[PDB]
Amino acid sequence: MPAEYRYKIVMLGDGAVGKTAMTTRFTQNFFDTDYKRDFAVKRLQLDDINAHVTLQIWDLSVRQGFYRGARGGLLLYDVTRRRTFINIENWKEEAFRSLQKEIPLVVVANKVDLKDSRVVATEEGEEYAKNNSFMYVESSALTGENVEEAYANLCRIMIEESKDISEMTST
Ligand SMILES: Nc1nc2c(ncn2[C@@H]2O[C@H](COP(=O)(O)OP(=O)(O)O)[C@@H](O)[C@H]2O)c(=O)[nH]1
Repeated sequence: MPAEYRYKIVMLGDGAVGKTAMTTRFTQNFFDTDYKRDFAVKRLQLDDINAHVTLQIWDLSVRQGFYRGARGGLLLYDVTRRRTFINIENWKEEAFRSLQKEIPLVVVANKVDLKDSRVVATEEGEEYAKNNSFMYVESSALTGENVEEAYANLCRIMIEESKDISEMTST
């Protein structure tokens, strides 16, 4: 039998960066320009470590309830709009201030299928993530590229932090 984990996570980023589309791709495995949209649920098996994760995936007084109890998040920007890349630091700070602690974040450069209108280079997002010891993923909700991987990476990080805490409480 697999180990069982449960986490609330938050989708962060400016409007129209693809938070809903990424969540829809992850939980329903499709994409629709005309998808009409507080949380979605995903049950995910991680074979490598025989672990089963149940995720509550939250997506935008209200902000404090939005963040409360989150153990991780995806920090999205739209690679075709530099202003959304500039603002990921503001989202990180808002989340950390609301929670009064750091939580693991995976930096997600979304919409990479839009090659001809991309303005934020891969190396810029890698550098921001590296400065914060965040992982970095290039994703497309449209094609599905690396969408599951982004959530899976975050899941594994939260599981390792759960294990860390188990050890700290067991000295
Ligand atoms: N080409 C492309 N379009 C995307 C992608 N992700 C989202 N979109 C589109 O970008 C727009 C904004 O996405 P949405 O999910 O509403 O962003 P949200 O406001 O952050 O939840 C919608 O028209 C989506 O269909 C993507 O990965 N590639």
